[PDB]
Amino acid sequence: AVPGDMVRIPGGTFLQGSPERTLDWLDREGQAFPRDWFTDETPQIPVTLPDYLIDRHQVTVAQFAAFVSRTGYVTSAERAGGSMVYGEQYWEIREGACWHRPAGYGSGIRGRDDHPVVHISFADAEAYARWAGRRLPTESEWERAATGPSYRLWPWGDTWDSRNANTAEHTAGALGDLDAWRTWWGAIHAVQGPMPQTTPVGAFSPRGDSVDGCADMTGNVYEWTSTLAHLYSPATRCDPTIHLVMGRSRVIRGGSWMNFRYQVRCAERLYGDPTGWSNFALGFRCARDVTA
Ligand SMILES: [Ca+2]
Ligand SMILES: [Cl-]
Ligand SMILES: [Cl-]
Ligand SMILES: [Mg+2]
Repeated sequence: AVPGDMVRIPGGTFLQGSPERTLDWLDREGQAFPRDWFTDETPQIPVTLPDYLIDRHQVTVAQFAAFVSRTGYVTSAERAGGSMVYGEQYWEIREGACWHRPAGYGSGIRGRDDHPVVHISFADAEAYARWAGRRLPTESEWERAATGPSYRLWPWGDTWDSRNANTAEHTAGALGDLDAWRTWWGAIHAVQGPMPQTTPVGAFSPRGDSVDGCADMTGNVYEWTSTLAHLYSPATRCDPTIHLVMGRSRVIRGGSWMNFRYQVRCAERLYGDPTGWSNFALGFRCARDVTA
């Protein structure tokens, strides 16, 4: 019935999105991003779902390599010659970056095959799920699995704990101030062959886990959903760059090792170009109906 590597999310009706008092609170917690960077989570909406299955972990390097080994699959990033990595200053195209060269030519997996696979395009993700006899999760399925049957900021509750997940809150906390974290980000990314900052799937289990058992629904890597970017209501108004991708980008969830706490909440929405774009911080996990 239920594959040992998935968990059953019980059917029910939940409130998708984030309430006004949460947005107010993001205003007040000295967050850079203005209010209209979070309004795409609003208004909350009643979403009804059946029981459904979702992977416990993100797809690992090792699992994707089995897919590639058996099928010969070639990823978008390999056909293009490159993929995106965040450099010293901004996002950059890195020649040779792909799932097995996560920092480009001169890098490799180096025994980190229990980490989530990255440089996965939307089509790379859909193809692996087909092969596995599964699919991507919808955004609704993803958020439900993350927040639980009632609303909460992070999968473990409403109180932040940098020890519960792979985010930049841990690393900045360890370096002592936000100055020292910027100075660090400099010194590592200055060529210096950037050490990967992903973590093995399930490394922060069980403390970081969601109520239903999903691991790493916070931080580590961004995750594709199958959902086409859409507003929760026709009157929602966000930053123009967000309307620009409405109706064409696919929703990306969960934040990444690079994010701080406000960009890795259960309800946070990101968006990605589904036509052969990928980056070194973006992977996925699968879902499935209870009955294929
Ligand atoms: Ca967002
Ligand atoms: Cl952030
Ligand atoms: Cl299915
Ligand atoms: Mg994530």
